[PDB]
Amino acid sequence: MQIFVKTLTGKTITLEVEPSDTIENVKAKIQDKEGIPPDQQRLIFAGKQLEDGRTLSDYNIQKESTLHLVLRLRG
Amino acid sequence: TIEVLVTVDGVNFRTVVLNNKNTYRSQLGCVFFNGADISDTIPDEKQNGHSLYLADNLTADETKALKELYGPVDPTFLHRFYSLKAAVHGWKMVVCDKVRSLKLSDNNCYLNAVIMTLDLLKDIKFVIPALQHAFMKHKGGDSTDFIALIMAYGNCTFGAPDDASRLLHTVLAKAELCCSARMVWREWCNVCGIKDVVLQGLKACCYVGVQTVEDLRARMTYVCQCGGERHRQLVEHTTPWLLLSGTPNEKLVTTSTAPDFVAFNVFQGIETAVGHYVHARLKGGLILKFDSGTVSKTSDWKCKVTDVLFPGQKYSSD
Ligand SMILES: [Zn+2]
Repeated sequence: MQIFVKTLTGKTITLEVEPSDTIENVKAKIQDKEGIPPDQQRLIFAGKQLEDGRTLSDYNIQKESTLHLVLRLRG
Repeated sequence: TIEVLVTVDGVNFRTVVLNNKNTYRSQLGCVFFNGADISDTIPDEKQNGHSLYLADNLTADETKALKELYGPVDPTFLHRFYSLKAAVHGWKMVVCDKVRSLKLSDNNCYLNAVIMTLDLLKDIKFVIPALQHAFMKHKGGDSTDFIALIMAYGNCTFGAPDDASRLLHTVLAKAELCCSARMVWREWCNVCGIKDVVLQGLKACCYVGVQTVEDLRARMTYVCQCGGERHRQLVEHTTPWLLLSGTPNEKLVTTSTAPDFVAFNVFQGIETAVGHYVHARLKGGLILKFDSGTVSKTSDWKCKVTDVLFPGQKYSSD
């Protein structure tokens, strides 16, 4: 299926993913496109932070859904 | 030859005999005696009467008890937790201006933001026993276990700086409400139709992406499954408290007519390098800046806010 990832630049990229794909798996694809390491990625979906262990179907993320990429801070 | 005990929960033990020809790692595995990694030494005498703490190569019954106690965890969760628990023993919780806080050490200012924010969340508990155990323990004056646990779950490394919001929401994802709260979203698409979505529990109290209640109630716009424009708007919301979180945003916080929120966290420095976290609350008519062991009580602040906590909610879309 198709999902959207609002990047840090402000642009929107498009990923082809499966419901069984883990959040980490998505972050890996984002890495190859944006050049951002999975460690420093925070994916947000409708106000919920996506924990690494889960999958897209777990968070009820279907086609045309929009994930938000937030940079991991260092305090 | 010696004979020692082995546990992973501090309740169920098993008697194990190890030879003095091979180390713990090759005979038994990763173990912690008296809070120290002895998994590369040779069996001695003061441990030939007391107990150890296994981390890897568990039994079917220990793995069973692990899931009951720690929930589903990383294969390295046990090792990291033992290591962290020993490392954070030196940390201390002070009492800065009738509020407790984590004293600055080994880049733990982000952890101060998390804990001090957690302490302001009413009616919450944890599904995982060990977590809830360490939580109630924390409420009473010893917070060593709790700190080490949330660091273990958030994959925090000792001494390394980290994200406070990220850790806070990872923690809350393993928590639940000891009361009730509802959140009603009205989604609609000109083609597909109107659909109401209800959120109930702790999930109704947290939202990442906005920092003002007004923006939470504003009509949001995204893409429907058909490809067309889809909309969403909060039309009903009742919570004991509302936690809004977003990217560091520079707001002009002034106590002159103090805004709706009770507390907020602040990221100082530049977000591409290593910065600093400061927890802030609203007591009286002045701001209270809690800097991991300090209490600046000035009444004005131009800062980059991150997490913003609001009181109970009660809203209807007329
Ligand atoms: Zn539609």
